Amino acid sequence: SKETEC
Amino acid sequence: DSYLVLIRITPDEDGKFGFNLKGGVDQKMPLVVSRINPESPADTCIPKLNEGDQIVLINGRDISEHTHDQVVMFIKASRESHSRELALVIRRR
Ligand code: NA
Ligand code: NA
Repeated sequence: SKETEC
Repeated sequence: DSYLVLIRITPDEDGKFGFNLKGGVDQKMPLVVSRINPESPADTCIPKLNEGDQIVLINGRDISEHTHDQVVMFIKASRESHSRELALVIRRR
């Protein structure tokens, strides 16, 4: 369950 | 009920816009802003990016069939950009 800082 | 917003953001000095993303076609979950870093470019542009915003376009690209990792790359590519600016069309309710 991916979560990426942008 | 729901409406589209065009959001335009320039990265900070570290290269970041100041938001987190979840979802993608691999994630079986639409692609959505999960976090706004307070006082970041994403929080301080007009109109501003909101947690829970659904991403529709990225620099005019329909991203509905792209993976999480692909979309992150699309986001990063817009620092190496022409206006070095990120343009998101989002949907908000
Ligand atoms: Na606003
Ligand atoms: Na766009």
